[PDB]
Amino acid sequence: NFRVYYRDSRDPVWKGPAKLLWKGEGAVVIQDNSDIKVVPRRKAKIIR
Amino acid sequence: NFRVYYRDSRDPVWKGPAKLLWKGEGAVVIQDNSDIKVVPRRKAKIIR
Amino acid sequence: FLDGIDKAQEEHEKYHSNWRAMASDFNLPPVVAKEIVASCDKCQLKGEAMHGQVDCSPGIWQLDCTHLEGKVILVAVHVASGYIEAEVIPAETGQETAYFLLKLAGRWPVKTVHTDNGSNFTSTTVKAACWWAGIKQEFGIPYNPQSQGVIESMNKELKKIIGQVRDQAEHLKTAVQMAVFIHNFKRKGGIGGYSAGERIVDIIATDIQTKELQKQITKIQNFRVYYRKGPAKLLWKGEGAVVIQDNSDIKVVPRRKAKIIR
Amino acid sequence: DGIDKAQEEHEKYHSNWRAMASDFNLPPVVAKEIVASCDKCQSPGIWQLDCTHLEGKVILVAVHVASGYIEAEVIPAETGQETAYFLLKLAGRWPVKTVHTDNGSNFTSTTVKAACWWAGIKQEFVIESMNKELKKIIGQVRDQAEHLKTAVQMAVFIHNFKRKGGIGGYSAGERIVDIIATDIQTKELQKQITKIQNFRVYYRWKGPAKLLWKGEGAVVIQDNSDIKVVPRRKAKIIRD
Amino acid sequence: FLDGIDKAQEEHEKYHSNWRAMASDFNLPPVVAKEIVASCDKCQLKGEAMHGQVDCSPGIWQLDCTHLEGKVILVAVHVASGYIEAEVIPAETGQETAYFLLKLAGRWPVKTVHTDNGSNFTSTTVKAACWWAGIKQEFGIPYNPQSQGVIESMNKELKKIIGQVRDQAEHLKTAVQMAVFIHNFKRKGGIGGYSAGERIVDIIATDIQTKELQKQITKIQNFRVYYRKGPAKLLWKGEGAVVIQDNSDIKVVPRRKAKIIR
Amino acid sequence: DGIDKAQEEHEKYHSNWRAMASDFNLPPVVAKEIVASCDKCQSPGIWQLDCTHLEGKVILVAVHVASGYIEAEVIPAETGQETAYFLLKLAGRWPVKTVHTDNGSNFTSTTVKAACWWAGIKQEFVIESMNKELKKIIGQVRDQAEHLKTAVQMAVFIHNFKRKGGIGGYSAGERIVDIIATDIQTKELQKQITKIQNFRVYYRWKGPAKLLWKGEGAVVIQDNSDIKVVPRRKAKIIRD
Amino acid sequence: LQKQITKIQNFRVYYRDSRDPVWKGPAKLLWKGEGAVVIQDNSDIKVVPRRKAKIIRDYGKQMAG
Amino acid sequence: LQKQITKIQNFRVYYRDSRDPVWKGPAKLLWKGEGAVVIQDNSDIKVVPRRKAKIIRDYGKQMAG
DNA sequence: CGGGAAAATCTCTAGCA
DNA sequence: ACTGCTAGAGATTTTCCCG
DNA sequence: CGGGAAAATCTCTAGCA
DNA sequence: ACTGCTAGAGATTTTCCCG
Ligand SMILES: Nc1c(C(=O)NCc2ccc(F)cc2F)c(=O)n(O)c2ncc(CCS(=O)(=O)c3ccccc3)cc12
Ligand SMILES: Nc1c(C(=O)NCc2ccc(F)cc2F)c(=O)n(O)c2ncc(CCS(=O)(=O)c3ccccc3)cc12
Ligand SMILES: [Mg+2]
Ligand SMILES: [Mg+2]
Ligand SMILES: [Mg+2]
Ligand SMILES: [Mg+2]
Ligand SMILES: [Zn+2]
Ligand SMILES: [Zn+2]
Ligand SMILES: [Zn+2]
Ligand SMILES: [Zn+2]
Repeated sequence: NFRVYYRDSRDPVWKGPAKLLWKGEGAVVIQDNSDIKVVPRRKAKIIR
Repeated sequence: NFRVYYRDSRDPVWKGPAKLLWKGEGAVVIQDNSDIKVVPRRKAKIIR
Repeated sequence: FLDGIDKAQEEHEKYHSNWRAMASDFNLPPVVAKEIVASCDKCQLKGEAMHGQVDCSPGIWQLDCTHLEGKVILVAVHVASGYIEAEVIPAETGQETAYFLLKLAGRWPVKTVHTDNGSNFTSTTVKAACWWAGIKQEFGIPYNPQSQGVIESMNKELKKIIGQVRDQAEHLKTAVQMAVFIHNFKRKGGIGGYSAGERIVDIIATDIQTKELQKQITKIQNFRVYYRKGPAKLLWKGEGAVVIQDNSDIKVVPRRKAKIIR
Repeated sequence: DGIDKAQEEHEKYHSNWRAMASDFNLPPVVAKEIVASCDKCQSPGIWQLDCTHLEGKVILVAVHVASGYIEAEVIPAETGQETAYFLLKLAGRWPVKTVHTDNGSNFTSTTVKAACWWAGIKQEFVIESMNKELKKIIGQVRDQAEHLKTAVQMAVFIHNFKRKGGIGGYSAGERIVDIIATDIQTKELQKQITKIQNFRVYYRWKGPAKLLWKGEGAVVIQDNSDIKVVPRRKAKIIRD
Repeated sequence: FLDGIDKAQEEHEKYHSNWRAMASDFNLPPVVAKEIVASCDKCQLKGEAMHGQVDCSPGIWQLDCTHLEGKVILVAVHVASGYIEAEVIPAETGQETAYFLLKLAGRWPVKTVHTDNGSNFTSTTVKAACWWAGIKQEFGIPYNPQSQGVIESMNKELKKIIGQVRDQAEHLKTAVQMAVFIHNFKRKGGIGGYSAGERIVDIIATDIQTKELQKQITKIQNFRVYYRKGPAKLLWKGEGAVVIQDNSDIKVVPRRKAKIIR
Repeated sequence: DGIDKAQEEHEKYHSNWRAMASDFNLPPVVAKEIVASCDKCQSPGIWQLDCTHLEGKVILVAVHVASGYIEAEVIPAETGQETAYFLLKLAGRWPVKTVHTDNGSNFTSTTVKAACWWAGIKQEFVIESMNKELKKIIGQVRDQAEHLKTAVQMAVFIHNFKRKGGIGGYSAGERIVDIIATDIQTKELQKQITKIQNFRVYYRWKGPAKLLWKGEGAVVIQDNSDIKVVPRRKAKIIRD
Repeated sequence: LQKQITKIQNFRVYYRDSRDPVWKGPAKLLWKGEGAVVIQDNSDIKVVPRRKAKIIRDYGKQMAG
Repeated sequence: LQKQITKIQNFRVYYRDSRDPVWKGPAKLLWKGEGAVVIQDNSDIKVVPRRKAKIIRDYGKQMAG
């Protein structure tokens, strides 16, 4: 299980932690508060 | 003698050519139309 | 240093120290101070220092609307070659974007189109034109223009060339098509010292020729490979290595380790 | 070493330099000189432009005469301004060198002449059969679109990528891509020939042979209208 | 290829080709096509791909006004150490900037102040406070914030720390001073694994101690050096090299090449 | 090898570890253990706060009692809110550990107590002579400024960097920089000692000596209250 | 067959790895699939994704080859 | 004198060159002027400008030295 | 000398209006 | 005649710790 | 093999809203 | 389940050209 802290949409505030559903080369698919979001890996930090 | 083409102040248009008065590490002092301007070397191109 | 963990935690809840400050002040090892930082939700404020890599396939195109002189220019780039097609459009609607996209798909083999989430590209009109022409629609992650980093870069270059030929034409559409000409045929450099038009002709001809050559190779070279196991499709028999494909996995094998039957 | 076998197969078969540079692993300048020294043997940029009329609208159609690849636009008026815009778009899209038009008032305009002067297009004064096929496909797909220009672009799509034929069964887009790749190879070979047509080689010291290839360890020259391979240190190349 | 020069020039006046396009199309050598590009005034549109390097002296400070929550924060950084001093000010006038600067010069040895060309810093009021305190005023090149790249970076970091302690305080000035505390003493890392306060104390103590040590060295080590020539001030006699200073030029000399008299 | 000479010069002179670690090129933990084993031998963070009154205005003055470095601000009111703001500014500017105040209503406030709790400042309940000197300099430079707070900051400048004295002739700013650099060295030595006070070394195999230094090829230990240097492979270090 | 193998090995591939943003040089094409491309760069057989590769036949083959 | 020379050589200098943006490591200070700093990095005597140098005495000298 | 492990260093990015 | 930088996040190299 | 010279490659930046 | 890039300007390395 992972914790993802992310930066989402026109907003400098960082949200999280979220559940990492998918980690690809370049972007991640996460789930925060039953909302599935696709975030680039520059705007996301994953902690095991 | 040198020709300096430069980018000056809130303006994406490139001006020049100007006479190179001083070339320092990081910036240049040039003279265009009897106006002495200090331009950083990222915003200037010098041709011999 | 187990008391140092509690004291470093109760000062991280005040000051939000980094790991080196707590490791210096409370004699913690770096893994423990890093775990004190990594458990604070208020301290995860930076992402991974990398960049992704866009799809450079021969079929993918990247489309974007740029603005110049109060007019909208719809630009497309072939990501593999850099070949652009731009047009001044009257409005930034999807009805005018679907015409551009159907026209472009009629000109070149457009297989996939990558846009941002502009209303022009997100509309039902562009969605019907792509279904008719057989184009796959990819959309970038919202408010992330780096996903379209090719076409945005070409946007810059297109405007640059327009700034050099704005006085040779009276209207902006003429200067836009003149800049498309200059980018496609009068600017050389790249992966083969090519212009963008020579590179797109080379890329599409190479894709056709290599697909024909591989379709003629794999119908005749019908072998099977046992390595280490199980049967596998022989892809390439070299002198020091053998490339196979089993369980949908293309894998390279030493020549010592495999043997090819049939 | 394979120059000799290529010369014998050319005096037997009169093969192109494409065949000799591929069946014998030759540089293309050497096989080009083999086919050029033979006395027995001594178009991709041409487009054709027309205006058709359908439903009261006017359609500019350009046909690549070597491949049949069409490019058609509904224009708002049969004006030299719209024709010059079409020609500038086409010249920016494809390597256009010559257009063949029908002495119309919109094709002999000064605006089209300036557009052809800027893009470097020769203007000279297949096409009707292509307009007939394009009108057939427009009549086929008129029910699928609300406006005519959408149907025209749909028919251009179907003609260029969905209709196949000829000898190999290729579409017009594959044919124009192969034809223009062949033209790029032709222009690159002409550039490679013009780069070394100003050199003269003194070898073994016999006379000024002409250079055909300068490789990593050997040069290939032609003296007395016959081709020989010489080592690199046993040759002197003078640009004259 | 002398006819190619004229044809490449008359097509560069139309298309503005780069040098590789003209060198490919007209068989020019690269120096000739580069000279055709370099003579066009419309093609000089890019600057040098480098960056400068700010003054990292122990006396230089970089000042900037940043904005947060509708309030103005005047920030100063010690460029050599990263030590910051910020304050929420009522207005962005020069009367309020000169008070901050006179206060800062009273706290620390401020020798030079590098600002942008904001009216606050360009005023006659800040010019009189700097004359009184003995501070030299440097201004960056206008509309180039990279010249102030230290303090702007610290601006970012300051706001970052305020975002972590905004709920621990009621007013913004308290959170600003809390963030100044956290940056100066609770964030370690850098050139010595230091915090910013430890680094500024080390830098200023090192400057004092090294000035005293060199003033005691050069009054006793009074030698002269003849190398290759002429007399020169001996700066450092090493085993394999000798560092001297003649004609205001500090120069390193091999030990084989010089000899020291007096 | 120089540990022995340092022990003899300490039993002769009772030198500090600063002198022994510099006159003999010793690590400071070794000279600190030499001066700590001697039974004969067995403040930089203190500030002092006050409020003065001048021209109807109130001035918060903080004095570093080890150096005389002052820090004064004209505050709009003698309120614990302004005092807590001053203390938070001072704690963010300098390493403040203890303030000594005079049982005022603005110093024993809950706001100042929370500000001292956040910054980690002990609050306990020189300064008057410093206020007298600061008032003398304010009276000297009152003619140079329009407002009082400008004159107060000018006097803080003149006191900290233009008035010299003491034994070496240094200003208060140089003195506080040297004092706080000495405190940083003291805290770094205490961190270095606490990092290796949990180790036990078994050498030559004799008993659990305590580690003083672990170098590139040798360790330095103390067994039976005397110090010896042992090679690296002839020692085993166990964290206990 | 073997002439077609040497024909398909005449194409050059410019590829990229997953965390290196710069394009590696003209590798020799060995095999082309719908999603993977087997190449030979620096005498090392590599498998590139199809999205990370630009396969050309450089038409300055009129000199070398 | 020689003890003062070895004293001034205990200070570390972090410097930069004119077109390299990264800070080079702890060189040994040899001489300090008003505008130039003579250092010894990588067994090479260098002359840095005063504006391109940060001279500290790293107070983790309580271990090494 | 040889593997793990941990520390050190290198690479790279956002945000600073 | 003046000038991008800073701190964190991973990745890779380098040093240490005992056999 | 050895110097110059020229070509090739590496590094790095603005602007893309 | 998706993703910075592109072209130019200097700087540095690498290959060529004859001795
Ligand atoms: N633009 C300003 C930035 C800024 O852009 N930060 C983002 C940024 C981007 C890149 C980078 F490397 C660092 C970086 F911070 C800024 O940070 N500050 O503090 C400014 N302070 C004052 C003025 C207006 C000057 S003026 O209008 O008064 C004038 C100019 C010339 C002459 C006269 C008057 C502008 C700015
Ligand atoms: N910002 C846009 C840029 C841009 O910033 N370029 C500068 C830049 C910076 C960095 C970089 F790497 C490249 C780069 F180009 C852009 O180029 N384009 O073409 C845009 N097209 C359309 C929209 C609005 C999307 S939406 O509001 O309609 C929406 C979003 C999500 C869901 C629904 C609706 C914004 C942009
Ligand atoms: Mg867009
Ligand atoms: Mg865009
Ligand atoms: Mg500013
Ligand atoms: Mg700013
Ligand atoms: Zn935290
Ligand atoms: Zn023939
Ligand atoms: Zn030009
Ligand atoms: Zn004692």
